[PDB]
Amino acid sequence: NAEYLEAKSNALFLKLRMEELQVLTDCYTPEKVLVHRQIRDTLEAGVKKEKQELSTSRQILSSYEFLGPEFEGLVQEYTRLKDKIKDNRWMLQELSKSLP
Amino acid sequence: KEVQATVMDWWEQPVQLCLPSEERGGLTLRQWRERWTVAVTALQRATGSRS
Amino acid sequence: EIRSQNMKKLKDKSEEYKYKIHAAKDQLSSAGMEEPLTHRSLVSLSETLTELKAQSM
Amino acid sequence: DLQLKRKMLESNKLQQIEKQLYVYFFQNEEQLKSIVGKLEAQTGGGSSA
Repeated sequence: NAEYLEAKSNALFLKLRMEELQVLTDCYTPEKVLVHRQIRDTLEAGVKKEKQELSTSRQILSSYEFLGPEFEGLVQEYTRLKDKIKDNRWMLQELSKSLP
Repeated sequence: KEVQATVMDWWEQPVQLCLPSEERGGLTLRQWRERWTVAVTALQRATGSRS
Repeated sequence: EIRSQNMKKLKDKSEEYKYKIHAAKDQLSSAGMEEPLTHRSLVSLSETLTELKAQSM
Repeated sequence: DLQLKRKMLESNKLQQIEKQLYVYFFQNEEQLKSIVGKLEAQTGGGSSA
């Protein structure tokens, strides 16, 4: 009984493995493999370019962050004021077009 | 479970959506697939052939 | 006694499977298929590029 | 599950070609235009300029 159960378990495992390998042979034909290679090369070139840009930008931001919280408050205020001026100008332009 | 995952990859072929901005003949792959799907659907409507 | 007979059939089938698995491994190698060229590996690589553009913006 | 999906690919030739479309996209643009154009011409549409 012990021998029989062992033989049954081994046969089921080998069937499963055979069927897996047959599916992989159907999926990756030489033509497709070539395409997958082209796609890799484009993706790899993109990953490399973006990793370099991220590294340069992170280096510049680190120089401003060194001028303290007070500067950041000033920058926030400046930015708020520029945004309000831009909104008011935008409102004046829209009232002139309506003089029928 | 691993074998089931492999069967799934074979059926969906996910590698086709990996480069969206690539244009060939002035259109993206998606656009081409869409064109294909519209054409296949029009052919199936003409050819009474109710799928 | 029935199980002993069935065990003989199972051993023959196991030998048949081992033979088909070798033949399939040989066909995949001739097609130049490497691991990084798989759907799963290439998707994984595209997902890494999107993540990096988001970090750069 | 494998027997059902293999059968599905052997019966439907149009689905097989769909699955090959991305291959044509990266290797042969002319073929892609041709394969998609043949399928569109067959569908009569009178384009006005």
